[PDB]
Amino acid sequence: LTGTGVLTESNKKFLPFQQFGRDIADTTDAVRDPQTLEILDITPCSFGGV
Amino acid sequence: YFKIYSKHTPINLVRDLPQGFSALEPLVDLPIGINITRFQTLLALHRS
Ligand SMILES: *[C@@H]1O[C@H](CO)[C@@H](O)[C@H](O)[C@H]1NC(C)=O
Repeated sequence: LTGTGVLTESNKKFLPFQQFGRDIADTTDAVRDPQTLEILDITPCSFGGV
Repeated sequence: YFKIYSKHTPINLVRDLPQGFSALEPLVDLPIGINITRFQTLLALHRS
């Protein structure tokens, strides 16, 4: 799974089966990292109009 | 892929199914790759 974003701590109580999370666009918004099983929230990097 | 979803619920109804809502969590995702068309459940006898 490829993508760009800022990985931050999260307070979303994922259930054991649950691995990732999806937004309306179906792009991944949270993910469970292998090896350490922690849940990292994925927030798209800041952008806007110059 | 043979998916087993399971849920355990504490109930107190005597005869029929209880009326309510309980979502079944996925338990086992099993990589078998075989054809399944017929099943049979297993019971346990009591001997005295
Ligand atoms: C699976 O088994 C059924 C009944 O034996 C048969 O009709 C069907 O063609 C089989 N499918 C495959 C992919 O073997």
